[PDB]
Amino acid sequence: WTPQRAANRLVKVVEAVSVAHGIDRFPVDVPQLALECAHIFKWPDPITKVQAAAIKGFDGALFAGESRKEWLLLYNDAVTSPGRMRFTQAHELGHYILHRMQRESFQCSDADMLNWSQDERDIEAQADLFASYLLMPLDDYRKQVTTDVDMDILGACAERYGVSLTAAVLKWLQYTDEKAVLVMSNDGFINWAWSSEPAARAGAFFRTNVIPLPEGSLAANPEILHDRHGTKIPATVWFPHADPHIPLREMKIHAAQYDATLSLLWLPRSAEVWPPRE
Ligand SMILES: [Zn+2]
Repeated sequence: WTPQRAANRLVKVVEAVSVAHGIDRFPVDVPQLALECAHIFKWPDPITKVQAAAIKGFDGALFAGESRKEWLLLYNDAVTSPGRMRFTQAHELGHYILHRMQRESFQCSDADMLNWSQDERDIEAQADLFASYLLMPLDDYRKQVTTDVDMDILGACAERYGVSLTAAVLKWLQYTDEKAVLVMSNDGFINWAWSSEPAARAGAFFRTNVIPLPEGSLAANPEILHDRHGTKIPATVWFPHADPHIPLREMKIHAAQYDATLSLLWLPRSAEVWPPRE
């Protein structure tokens, strides 16, 4: 099984069960799927318990029982949010479907839940991709982002799918044809960055080292608490090799669910920011 094929099957289950009950599909009820997952995939070793706990040091876990005949899905419910809990549950369900023959257990941190990538050998990234496909099926998500993008629109996605704002933005970056970069920072320093595919192709990405924010950015000003629609500034503030007249829109919002600052940078479709070829 792959993240996309496994999620596709479970999205069909969600659709069918929601219709049968006469209820909304979203947000997805992950515990219900987890308890049915062995039946849905025709396996003998089910998840038999999905349990909230106050967990220190990680956010979710999947533990094989004695003789690997049943599995326990534990998720943190302390100092978190419903959207983080739902994503953690889906992430652990991803390990159950995709990875459980590799290990006796999985214990997964908030960082694991933010590490979305397309590297198929990174099991944390693969569980994140699974969770993104299950919780935010693209057919439906695309209908939520049409004529404009801003933190209000992406916040509405987060509410609709029952995920964090960060997860809703990452989903958009996963598929958009726009050139955009999300930067998560704390106390003036960049901790994570993620680029849309067009941005990455154009050189607009940051490898993460703890690196200060640009001194002229909206992000770096503690006084600016939020800018949900995005102020137009020179692209060179963030991407020094951009041509000097290229603008960028910089959005800013406090990520309550992660207690950090999110900066969403939106570049023109034509922008290229690679350095000169020496
Ligand atoms: Zn994990």
